[PDB]
Amino acid sequence: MDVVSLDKPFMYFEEIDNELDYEPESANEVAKKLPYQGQLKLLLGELFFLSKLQRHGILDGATVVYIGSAPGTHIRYLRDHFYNLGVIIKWMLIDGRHHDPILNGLRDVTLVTRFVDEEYLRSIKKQLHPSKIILISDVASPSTADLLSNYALQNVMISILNPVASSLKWRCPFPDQWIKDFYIPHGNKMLQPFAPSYSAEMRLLSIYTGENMRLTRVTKSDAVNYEKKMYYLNKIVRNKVVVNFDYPNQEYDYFHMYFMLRTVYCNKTFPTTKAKVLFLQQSIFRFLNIP
Amino acid sequence: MDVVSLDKPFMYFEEIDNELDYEPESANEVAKKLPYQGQLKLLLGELFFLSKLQRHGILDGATVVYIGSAPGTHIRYLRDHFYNLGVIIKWMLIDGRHHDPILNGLRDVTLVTRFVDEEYLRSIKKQLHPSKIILISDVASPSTADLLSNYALQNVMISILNPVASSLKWRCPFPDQWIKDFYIPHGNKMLQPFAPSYSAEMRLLSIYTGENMRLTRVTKSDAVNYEKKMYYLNKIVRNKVVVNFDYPNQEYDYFHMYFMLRTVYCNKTFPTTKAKVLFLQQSIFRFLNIP
Ligand SMILES: C[S@@+](CC[C@H](N)C(=O)[O-])C[C@H]1O[C@@H](n2cnc3c(N)ncnc32)[C@H](O)[C@@H]1O
Ligand SMILES: C[S@@+](CC[C@H](N)C(=O)[O-])C[C@H]1O[C@@H](n2cnc3c(N)ncnc32)[C@H](O)[C@@H]1O
Repeated sequence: MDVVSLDKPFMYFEEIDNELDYEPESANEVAKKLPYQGQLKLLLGELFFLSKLQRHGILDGATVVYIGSAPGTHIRYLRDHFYNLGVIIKWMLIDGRHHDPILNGLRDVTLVTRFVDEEYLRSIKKQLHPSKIILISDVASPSTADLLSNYALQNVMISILNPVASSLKWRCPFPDQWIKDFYIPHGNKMLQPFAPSYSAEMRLLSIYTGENMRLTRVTKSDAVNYEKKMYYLNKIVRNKVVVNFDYPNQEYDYFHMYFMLRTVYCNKTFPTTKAKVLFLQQSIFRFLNIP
Repeated sequence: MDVVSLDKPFMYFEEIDNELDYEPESANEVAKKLPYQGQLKLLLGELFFLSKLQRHGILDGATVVYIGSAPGTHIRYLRDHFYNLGVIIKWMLIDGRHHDPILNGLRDVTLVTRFVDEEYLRSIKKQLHPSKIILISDVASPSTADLLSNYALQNVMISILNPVASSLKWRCPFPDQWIKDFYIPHGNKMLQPFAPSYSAEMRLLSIYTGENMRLTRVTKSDAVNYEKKMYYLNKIVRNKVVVNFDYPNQEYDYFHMYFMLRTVYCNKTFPTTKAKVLFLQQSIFRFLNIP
């Protein structure tokens, strides 16, 4: 067995303190070990993100515009959670594809069937006015050309919508398929437990203050660094069993999930952080039909 | 006479502490009172800008890429000044129109006849590599649509060229002809003596550190503010004779010019700041054929 003792897991990309030469043969390795693993991956990051905004008092009264939301099965759990806590939020789910019917019949959630473009964004901005917007983007079409197009659309979402905070999908293109340098919004690069086995995707979390918009340049050398750091995390780190982790599941991903869930608010009071997390995790897995 | 005593002039937009309702009839008022006033306006701001970079030690060894440089008569003076001081700079002057022949025959200055576009920018970036770039942009085609296009090209210059510093042309569109909000690079909004009588144009001065690119949003309310502050400066302030200004010319514009010129370096040593400025001003006017 691959045992180890750790204090805390890597929460952000910036914390990864080691690298490994990427081995392309990793691509043919099992990518997922859980049913609905993708909905789980998304639920944990968005709960982590949204719970943070709650702490800063910027969630209540906001309209959450989620683009690239279909099917969005996991979003029902998110909506229920904050709704049951007494937080007032209006959800606007926009995708060209159709959403899970469990999302129907809620006065607080609007499902829209439209692939957004710059023009459409301006239209709903006029519509939403003057509500505070929190943007979540999970749009996917990829090639380097595809990625750059998605990232270009994401920067457009922020400039037009002018959100108070955002969560964007972020995977650096492969250095060997570099096309050109580009800018992405400045923000924390949140790591994702339960991401595919060798995925280099993370979630860019930003909170906007004033009229300012700070971007950061990404070059090929940056791309080599992403590739090596993420390959080290996937190949070595995520394969560890954290034995000093007092929890029914000691796999690194559960250890990493624990640190995200411990930041979540519940109505029920728990004697220990361990009780709250086991409870939230049980609740999340039951909702998603994960044994 | 319209007399007054002032400590210092307004150097940046942010210093303007008053406003006036813009009177559209101002547009038919005499815009310029000096021959070659536009070359003078440009020379003072670029000398001010470049002399600052010299102070920060970021001028020597750089390549100055000036887009929208034709005819560029005043640029010969700029080139001579730093050249005579011993600073090593390569000038690259790009415009679809033709430059003043006084710029020919200098090994340190390259004249290019091309209207730049995004593709061309990438091409000269590859060319210039690995020289440090200082960008100066004076491109003009305006309508609000025209302005937005120019500003969009200017942001493209920065993202592709990735300069260490930049000077960009900046005039906020009229609120009554608003089309849509846009972002401009963050930087000091340098005011310009000898600008047309009622011009609301300034020069955006930025110094870049790291891979970061900070932008700022401009809305219609911002546009109303620009219009009123600049109209107050043009109508009231620039029409003053600063009597406590010990100088052969007490017009506000000369008082404002003095503060820019006092920051310029000369080989010749002067007993007083007044002697240096009178000398530089004499030199500048003689070069431009201004009495
Ligand atoms: C990875 S899937 C999203 C999964 C979703 N976030 C979830 O919770 O199930 C990416 C999605 O982005 C959507 N998409 C692609 N381009 C889009 C656009 N311009 N507007 C809206 N959605 C788009 C696709 O239709 C697809 O449903
Ligand atoms: C106000 S004039 C510039 C004056 C110049 N800075 C001087 O020192 O004399 C604006 C100029 O921008 C140029 N211009 C317009 N679009 C351009 C582009 N895409 N590439 C280069 N120059 C362009 C025009 O040809 C014109 O010469």
